[PDB]
Amino acid sequence: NKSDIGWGSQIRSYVLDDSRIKDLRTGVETRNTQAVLDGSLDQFIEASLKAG
Amino acid sequence: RWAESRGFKTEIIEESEGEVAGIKSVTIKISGDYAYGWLRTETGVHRLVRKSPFDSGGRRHTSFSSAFVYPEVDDDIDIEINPADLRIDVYRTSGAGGQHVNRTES
RNA sequence: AGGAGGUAAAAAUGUGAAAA
RNA sequence: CGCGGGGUGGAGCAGCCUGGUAGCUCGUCGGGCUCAUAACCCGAAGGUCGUCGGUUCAAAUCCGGCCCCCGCA
RNA sequence: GCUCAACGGAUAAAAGGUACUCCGGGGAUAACAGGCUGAUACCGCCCAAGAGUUCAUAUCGACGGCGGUGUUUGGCACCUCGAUGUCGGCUCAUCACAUCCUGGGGCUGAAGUAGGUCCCAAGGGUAUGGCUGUUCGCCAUUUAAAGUGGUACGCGAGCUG
RNA sequence: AGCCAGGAUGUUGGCUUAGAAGCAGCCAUCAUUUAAAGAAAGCGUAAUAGCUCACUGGUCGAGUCGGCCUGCGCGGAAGA
RNA sequence: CCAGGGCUACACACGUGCUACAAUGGCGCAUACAAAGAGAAGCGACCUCGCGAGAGCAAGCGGACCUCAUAAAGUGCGUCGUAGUCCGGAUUGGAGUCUGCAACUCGACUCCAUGAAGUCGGAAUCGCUAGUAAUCGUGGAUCAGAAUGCCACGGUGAAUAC
RNA sequence: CGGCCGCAAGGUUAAAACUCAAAUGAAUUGACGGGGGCCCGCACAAGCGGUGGAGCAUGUGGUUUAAUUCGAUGCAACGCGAAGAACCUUACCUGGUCUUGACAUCCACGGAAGUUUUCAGAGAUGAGAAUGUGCCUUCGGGAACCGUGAGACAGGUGCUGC
RNA sequence: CCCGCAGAAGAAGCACCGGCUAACUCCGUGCCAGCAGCCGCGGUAAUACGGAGGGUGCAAGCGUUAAUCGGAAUUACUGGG
Repeated sequence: NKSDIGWGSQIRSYVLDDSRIKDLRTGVETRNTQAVLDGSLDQFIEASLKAG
Repeated sequence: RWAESRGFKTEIIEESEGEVAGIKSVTIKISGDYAYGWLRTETGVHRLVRKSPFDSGGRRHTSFSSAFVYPEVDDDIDIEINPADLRIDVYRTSGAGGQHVNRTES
């Protein structure tokens, strides 16, 4: 089940070309990347993972 | 850092630093209330797009690492012997000696 | 011009995406 | 439900036997070397010795109870 | 005083194997069988939540308890070591009932039919092969059923090895 | 103790809002009219109606009913 | 838009500087010698008070003139006499001045006391050939207040380049 | 694979399935070489003084945190932006507030503006008691100035130096 | 085959649009969903992915797939090393 390691599952794309975080499972977009790297993970479960 | 905000202590379990830098495989022990339930959903593989310094021609090369979450809790095997089986067979087996014996073995 | 003698032990490696 | 080996840096072996006084290898931290790493070189913290007790100016040490593993039955 | 491994010390100098074995003895002492016993095994009852849709008395039944039979393994050495001389198969059986079938009945969550469970009953019947040295056991194909045990783990002065 | 009747008015009792009506499910465990009836065990029980025991009178009307201390017995008790 | 706080947080490592580990030196008294700069809601005589930072009166100058401004090393002499010492100086308690609404987090400076590390630095590594290295002192910009940071000048003044 | 040959090892003859859109030859311009010749430079050689060893100053990482803004981050970042963080600065955080706004133009309105100053208040702000009551008049008001209704917008030290 | 009435009334889609190969923009998603015959695009400023409009080619046909040949002088007698 966890075999897809490489270019298979792109759950949360973290880019630095424009510094934008996108969890495509829903589409919770955030332009505040650095804070997400240090705490803003709570928002991913409550919003995106709320419906699953 | 997210776990500290959740009061969970992130106990290190396993790690392996690379020959040049970075860790290859790392696992930790998060202890607390609603730790797994809230992380049971986070078994995804995040995608990283970052400017690469290791590549001399500093260009954005993608990077991948998988986030796997398992409860790790384990309560197992005690006793499974029941009375609905055990066809107990007690049959003999002969042996040896010196003149005329049947040294049996049930 | 013709032609000889003296003259270097060890040092591996760098994944992957850009040219009107 | 007998006899015995052992529990020493994070890991692995002497040091005990004949009572004070624990060395070294790997690892860890950093520096320098190359743009980076390894390697190399230098410096250094880190082990009172599973646990409890007696003896002595002094016990990880000599010995014994409890727990884990191993040899033969 | 070295000195008595066994410490009244066979001289203070001393290990093993024997299945050709041999001799002298023992059922004073073992293995098979019988005997006393019945821990264990086996079977049968008592109290009784729970499981089971609801309800424990359709069934099973934990927690524990009370007895029986003498078929498992054992316990003790009573009988035999101037012999009880062998496991299985073959042939031939015979008894018990705690019944595999067939018969007669009770209950049901037994509609019908087919089953499950319990009581009475021994009259008669209760497979053929593959594999194994086999009992047991697994498989194949049946059958109404392919019963559980005792009878020196029946039977070798009947056969085989 | 058998027998002949009664065994009820609100209570279609709250209900965790289509529900269990003495009765798989938890409860206060009612005030009443009375020679009289516990809002409670079993049956069909999803819930009914209904059949019972508590309880109340008429008949049989003498020893009766519930227990205890003990003797002797039955079942439990099935093998070649 | 605004008060307060942080940017100065601290079990750690590294880069970049000031001063020493002493006696070619420290302490004390007397004392000679500079260039370049800044000045007004500014720099500040002289003088007065004190151990000091500074307080007060306040001419001169919006400037080769006035002020900042006493240059410091060094020299003569005396003391200490090779120590963790009178070399060195952080930390720390207390009492002050400056600017500012305000000095606590969080300033500079001063006075008294205290007074360690450090006894010339490992592997390794950096700058320099000229009035350069090394070394002492001064001014300015920045600035309400306040640097060892930066810019600039002056004093002293080598060796080696086979 | 088969045939043949050979004592064996193997040799000889000789495909395909499949996979990619390249493989390859000479040569050209640079780059690079523990290739070479020559030359240059504190590269090293010859000396001198430092760093790392110590106290402290300052920056960053790390850690921490409400934030301890952000950027620079081999040579050519790290006494750097910052020619200087107690408020300010400040782009940060928390709290409290205004929200066509702090800066600015157009449509429409009243009022000289301003000022002494009080209460609540940390401040931002709200609500006042009054003095004053001005340049000029298309005189139902042109204009420095304050506030206000509202439609256009303003502002952005928010991101992107790929 | 011819004559009469009739409402334009009953009668238009397919492929492609970076280059090869005639012909374009915007928006949505961002090496994800997808495209393709080939070279290669999609990695937050896509003439190529999807939709909308427009345009190009063909036209009751239009694409796609399969197959033979030429292109292939890459089996060369013609006509190669």
